[PDB]
Amino acid sequence: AAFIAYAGYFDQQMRQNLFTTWSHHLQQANIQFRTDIARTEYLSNADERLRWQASSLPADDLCTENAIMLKRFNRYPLIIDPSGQATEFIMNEYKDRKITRTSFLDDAFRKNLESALRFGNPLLVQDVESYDPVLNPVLNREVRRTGGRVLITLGDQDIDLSPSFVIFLSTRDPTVEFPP
Amino acid sequence: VLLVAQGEMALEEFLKQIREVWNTYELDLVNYQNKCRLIRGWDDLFNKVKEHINSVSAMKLSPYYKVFEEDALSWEDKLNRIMALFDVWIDVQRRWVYLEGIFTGSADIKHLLPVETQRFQSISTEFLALMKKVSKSPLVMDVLNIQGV
Amino acid sequence: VYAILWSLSGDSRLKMRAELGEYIRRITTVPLPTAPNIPIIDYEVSISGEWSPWQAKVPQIEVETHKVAAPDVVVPTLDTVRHEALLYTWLAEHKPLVLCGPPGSGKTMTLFSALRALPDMEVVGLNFSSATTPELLLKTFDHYCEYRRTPNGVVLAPVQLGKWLVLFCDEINLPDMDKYGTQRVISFIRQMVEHGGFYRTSDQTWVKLERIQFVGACNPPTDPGRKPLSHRFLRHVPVVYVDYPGPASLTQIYGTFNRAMLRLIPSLRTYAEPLTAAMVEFYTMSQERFTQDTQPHYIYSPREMTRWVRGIFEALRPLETLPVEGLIRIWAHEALRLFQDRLVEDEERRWTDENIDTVALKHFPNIDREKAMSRPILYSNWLSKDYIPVDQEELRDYVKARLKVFYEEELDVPLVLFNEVLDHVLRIDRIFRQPQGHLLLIGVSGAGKTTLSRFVAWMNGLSVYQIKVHRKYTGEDFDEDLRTVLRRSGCKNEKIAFIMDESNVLDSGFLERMNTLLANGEVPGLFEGDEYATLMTQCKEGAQKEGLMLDSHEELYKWFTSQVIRNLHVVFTMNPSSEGLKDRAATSPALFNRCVLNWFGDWSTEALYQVGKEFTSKMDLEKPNYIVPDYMPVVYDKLPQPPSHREAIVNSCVFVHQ
Amino acid sequence: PKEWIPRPPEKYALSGHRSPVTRVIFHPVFSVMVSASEDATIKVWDYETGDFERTLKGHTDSVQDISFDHSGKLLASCSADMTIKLWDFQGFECIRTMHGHDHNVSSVAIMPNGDHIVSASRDKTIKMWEVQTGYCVKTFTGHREWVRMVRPNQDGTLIASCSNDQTVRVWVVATKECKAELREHEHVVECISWAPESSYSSISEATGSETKKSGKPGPFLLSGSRDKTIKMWDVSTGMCLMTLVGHDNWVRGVLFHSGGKFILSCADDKTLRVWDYKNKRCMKTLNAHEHFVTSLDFHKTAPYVVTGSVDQTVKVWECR
Ligand SMILES: Nc1ncnc2c1ncn2[C@@H]1O[C@H](COP(=O)(O)OP(=O)(O)OP(=O)(O)O)[C@@H](O)[C@H]1O
Ligand SMILES: Nc1ncnc2c1ncn2[C@@H]1O[C@H](COP(=O)(O)OP(=O)(O)O)[C@@H](O)[C@H]1O
Repeated sequence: AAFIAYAGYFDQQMRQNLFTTWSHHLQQANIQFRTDIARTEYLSNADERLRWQASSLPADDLCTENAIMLKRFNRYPLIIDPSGQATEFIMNEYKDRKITRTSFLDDAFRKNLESALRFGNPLLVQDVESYDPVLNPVLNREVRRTGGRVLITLGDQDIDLSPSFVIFLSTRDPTVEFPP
Repeated sequence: VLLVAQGEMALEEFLKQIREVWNTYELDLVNYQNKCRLIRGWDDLFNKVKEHINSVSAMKLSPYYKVFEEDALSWEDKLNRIMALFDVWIDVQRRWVYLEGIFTGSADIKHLLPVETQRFQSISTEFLALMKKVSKSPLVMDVLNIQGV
Repeated sequence: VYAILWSLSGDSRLKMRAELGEYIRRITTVPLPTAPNIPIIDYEVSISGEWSPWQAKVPQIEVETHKVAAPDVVVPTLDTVRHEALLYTWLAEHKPLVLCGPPGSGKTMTLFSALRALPDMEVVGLNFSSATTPELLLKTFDHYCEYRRTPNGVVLAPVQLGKWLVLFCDEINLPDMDKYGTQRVISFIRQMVEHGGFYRTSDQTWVKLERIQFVGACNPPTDPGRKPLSHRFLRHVPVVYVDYPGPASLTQIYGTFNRAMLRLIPSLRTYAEPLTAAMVEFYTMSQERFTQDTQPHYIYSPREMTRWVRGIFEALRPLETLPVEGLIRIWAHEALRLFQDRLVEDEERRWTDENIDTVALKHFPNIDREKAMSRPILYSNWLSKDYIPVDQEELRDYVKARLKVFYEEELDVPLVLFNEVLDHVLRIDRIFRQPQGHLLLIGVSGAGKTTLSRFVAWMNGLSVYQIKVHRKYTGEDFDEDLRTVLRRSGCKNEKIAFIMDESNVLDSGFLERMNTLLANGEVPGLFEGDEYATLMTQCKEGAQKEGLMLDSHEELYKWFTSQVIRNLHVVFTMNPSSEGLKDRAATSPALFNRCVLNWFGDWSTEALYQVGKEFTSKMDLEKPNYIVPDYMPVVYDKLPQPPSHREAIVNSCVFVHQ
Repeated sequence: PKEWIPRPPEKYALSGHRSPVTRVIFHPVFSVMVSASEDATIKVWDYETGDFERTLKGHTDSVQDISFDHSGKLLASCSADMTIKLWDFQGFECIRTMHGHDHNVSSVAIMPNGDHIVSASRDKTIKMWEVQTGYCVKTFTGHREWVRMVRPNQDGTLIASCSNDQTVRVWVVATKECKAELREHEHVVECISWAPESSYSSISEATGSETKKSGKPGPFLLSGSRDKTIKMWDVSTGMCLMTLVGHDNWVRGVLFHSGGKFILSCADDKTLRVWDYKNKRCMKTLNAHEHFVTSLDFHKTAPYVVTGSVDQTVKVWECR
């Protein structure tokens, strides 16, 4: 869990250094844990590995590590990939709920949000280097229910609940400074 | 059946919100040299019509949209008719304002082009009558309810 | 000699004033006062030829307890009487003025007092905005004067005969320049003062002012929001340097304030002078210790001391009887909440706590430390009506009960409570309870911002309201949103919360208008038109509801802005001092002084321990076969000994975050 | 009799509940007392001996309201699950349940005439209901926030309602609406009373009103705020003359005595204090329990009072 939620941004060397620091000091704290940990094999299975390899994805230690990171996310991620196949994967998988699109200069913001979450759909944004401010409250996934009408604070309009919703974000420039 | 009930409630809220927007939509009026009332917020009206049409078209693809299919079809037809009427009327207002500005500051234009001047005067009288009718009933539904509009 | 001093060092610092005075003494032949350890500026030229110090002219007044914290008439001190005299000398010749100095010195209050003490001059207070125009002055001239015709020419004169109408300029430097480095309003002022008139727009006819003057005041141009004034305008106006009052002025003024404050309790009148001495030496040592180089919000002014006096008086007003221990406990609480709440470093907070302890022991003898105060100094009006200290355990229990109520009321999200979050909640509560106190909560992302403020706003009856911004976001639409906000605040008499993040400050095109809103309530040039007419009719309808007859336009507008400044509360949330990308970069020190800064910081080790222990307690990870190590690497100094498996696990999680 | 004010301490304590108490009611026929709990349960206990008899559960959410009929043969209840349950006290069993609400119901009670039952919820909508049919026939709205408490007056032609928008509206129950507005309070309103039995003479004599033929000038009621203060509206425009201060926390309710001569109020300060309004001071302050008090109700015919707490403890004080 510490690796999944924490070491998603550091490179391989610093990530392994952090893991070895955690393991050594947790051993110093006298807590029972395995020594020969294979976290990638431990967090997934062969059928999903072959499914990933059949799908458009590379195959080495770091790529399968980030692949098992993508499978069990809790917050919606920001993938930094020169290839950019997460949009292909999400249109392959979640096409059953009529996914929609929203960006900066869309002439509908509150109307678009209320209609989209009203009849029910997932979302996906293209050209994610310029971030979408629509994604803030649904990114939070906060709940304010009025007795069957789920509403969040974005726009003067009201919304509903959609169960199928996955956000995949992209970044082509390897050297950018996102807002805090 | 909780998901089906939630979807039906969402569709009912969609229909209620669309009907409320149609009922509360009104045509803004702006004074034009104390002669008529040009429609204001044309870009806002066009954007609202496009947003409503896109929302209805995208909402006519869900699995639980068959409960209010007739209401959705009627709303889509009304939205399409209103959008076409607004698209015609925006061009009508722009061309009428252009013709009025062209023929107002020129006094010898009537002598140079008498048939064109008479046609422009007739079109201006028709536009003034239409503007008076729109000012009498500023509601969007009342304006669209005029026969032959 | 006196006027040469006040003309050649009249806008200079104190050390350079002393240097110019000693240079004048070196080169002069005029006799000068013989006292060596005093500057010449501290002396006065009376009607008689001989010198006489200003110290023999200052009174020692005693003000009522009704007006002890908001002295609209200022306490007459040496600087006050000196600047009053020079304002009189430069006002009797109709020359315009400008008073410059660091914020908090008292320039505007002394200017009001000195310019209102005489009945000849009528006062029209006016504030300059960034987007100000000469049309504002034209409107003021239309309202307060009239156009009369003489054979010599058109003359603008006040309606009140025999009264010299003085126009006020609260910020003569704040109007922004154009692309060509001029300010239109100050060029208009220069035209008036240099030609004796101007040209009317409607008639294109030359006019001539009869009984109009101008007076301005501003901050140094080195301030981020201030510009170098034009030399053509500056050729007329003299400049006066209003420095910070200094130790003698602070002791005199706030000894008078404490003498007028402590009249409620009759058995503590002997401690007023020790209290004055203790506060003034604590204030000056904190000012010497902390400067603006480490952080740009480390400004210390006597406005802090007046807020201190107001807080002490507000705490002591309901209480019938207090001991010296309770009095100095309230003093320490106000010192904490006005000084060490804004610090960034835990070392600095420890230094200030040790400073408070040292001040108390040095200037409050034969008083016990423990009975004098404790370490958890918390005051709240929730558990009890009276503003008496509440202890940590019962405070946490009451806040937990209110939080359980709040879970199913507005927001269903779990929260974990501890010492720092309780302190922050009480600080936020006291800032909302204080009228016009605008809160400015900054810290690391997360850490409870826009959650504690939302909770306190819900529990105090305020209606929360967030702000969203978009593309093609017209100033007209932002003014419409502000129309609804201002209507809800004033016309409907509903308190609102001005919650906004740094992401809503992407455009500086509306940043200046919330700056003027924080400055003086209302923002000029907003609502004009038929919407203006409808909102004034709504305002007069609300006036009928609240029970006053106001059919007059500008008085109705004044009542509206008074209601708004009464019931508008502001909370800012933004990251620490690393955001130089925006227009402010270093945000305005005037805005910092008007607001109050709370440093949230990051969660501490015990905070992480408790928020981890509370959340992990749902699962079962207890190991009865646990072995206690002979040397456990521990980061939480209050870990139970011997630690359990749950304690070891949460200590490991805290160490992972570290 | 008429001066039998409550006195400390309680003669009986009950700890058979598992959640906090919400409302306290009684019966007009027999000497049986009922209450509401936050765990979809109702507690029934006796006051002469202090022995519990039975419990009436069946709700789906926390019960937040309870009503008593003047005839003593009817009862009402409310819950956060948008359901109102009516039961018979003779058999201690439920009779019928009527839905219709859309949000969490705060309070619900039957009118003095018994023809229609008012309602209150977080959706700011009052829904009426029928007894024989069970279908909604009338409704009202207008509140800008959740309705706190609504109770009709003695005449039955006026109802006083308050919300969380710092505005309490008094409207005619029969046909009219929005008779007057009382927005002088600065905090959220929690509870308010309508009128006592022998209150007109007290208002005419003690308060600033006319003598003899006063003409019953509007409802004179206290409370309506939670910022440790109260506001009173007299007539027409609602002038403020009487303010009740002394509560250490938000107010919870207000009632009167059997003779209408003593004023008793409850709040969240974990203390039940009875203050004589003639002397404008507290007459006796007592600690109800170690936890915050949610509701209280003093018996009219019996010389005793009841109080509730969130610590699953109920105390019955003795009045002499
Ligand atoms: N001699 C004095 N007597 C009384 N109060 C004083 C004196 N000197 C300073 N003060 C106080 O110090 C503060 C001075 O702050 P400051 O001059 O910045 O504020 P201002 O007069 O409201 O306007 P501005 O911020 O434009 O200068 C005021 O709160 C004032 O009451
Ligand atoms: N003292 C606290 N204890 C537990 N959780 C907290 C605390 N303060 C904040 N949180 C959590 O932080 C989450 C996000 O709020 P936060 O990130 O602080 O807002 P902001 O991003 O404006 O700072 C909330 O869901 C809340 O549960």
